[PDB]
Amino acid sequence: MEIYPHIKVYEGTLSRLKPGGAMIAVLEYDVNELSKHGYTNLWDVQFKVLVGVPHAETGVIYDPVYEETVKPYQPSNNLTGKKLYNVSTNDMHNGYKWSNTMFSNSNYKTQILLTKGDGSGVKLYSKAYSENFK
Repeated sequence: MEIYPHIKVYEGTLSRLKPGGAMIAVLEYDVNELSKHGYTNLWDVQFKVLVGVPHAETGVIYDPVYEETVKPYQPSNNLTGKKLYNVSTNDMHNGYKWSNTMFSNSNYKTQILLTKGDGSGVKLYSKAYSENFK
């Protein structure tokens, strides 16, 4: 008899930061680095998506023109010492708020803030990104 090994087919949508659709950020952090900044339960986290202009010295968008709270999708399987979070804005259901704002002004950037579930904790920022995470 012919052999059919177990094959998982990965399907889905990887990261997108483009006009006309939700931001999809498939982000991987280091567990050792999260644990160090006080992240004990990697499950207990909230994300804010910040749209605006970053501060020239710190890189933080302190006065976002738009913010959005996102409950991530968390893949069950992770590379050793890594932690994936899939952070996707609610554009499809909210009037395309994130994309319309982000791309209403070519100076604007999108920055992703990780905190604990209730907003506390050390604030862990992504780079303030341009289109296509540049």
